[PDB]
Amino acid sequence: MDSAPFELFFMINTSILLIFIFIVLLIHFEGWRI
Amino acid sequence: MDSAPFELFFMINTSILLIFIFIVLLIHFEGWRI
Repeated sequence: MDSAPFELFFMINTSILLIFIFIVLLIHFEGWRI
Repeated sequence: MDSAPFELFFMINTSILLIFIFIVLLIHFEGWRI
C-alpha cells in the first residue's frame, strides 16, 4: 500500500491517452486510410 | 514483482471497457442525449 497515489498517475495518463487513441483510431479505420 | 501477470489483467479489461466507454460516450455527446 505504498503506491496508492502513484497508481492513479497511470489511471489518468492512460485515460487521456486511450481516449484520443481509440477515438482517433476509429476514424482512421472509418475510412481515413485512402 | 509478484503481480506481473496479474497487472495485465487490468491492462486488458480496462482496455476493452475504456474503448466501448469512450467510443460510445462520443456519440452520446455527439447528439444522442435528446
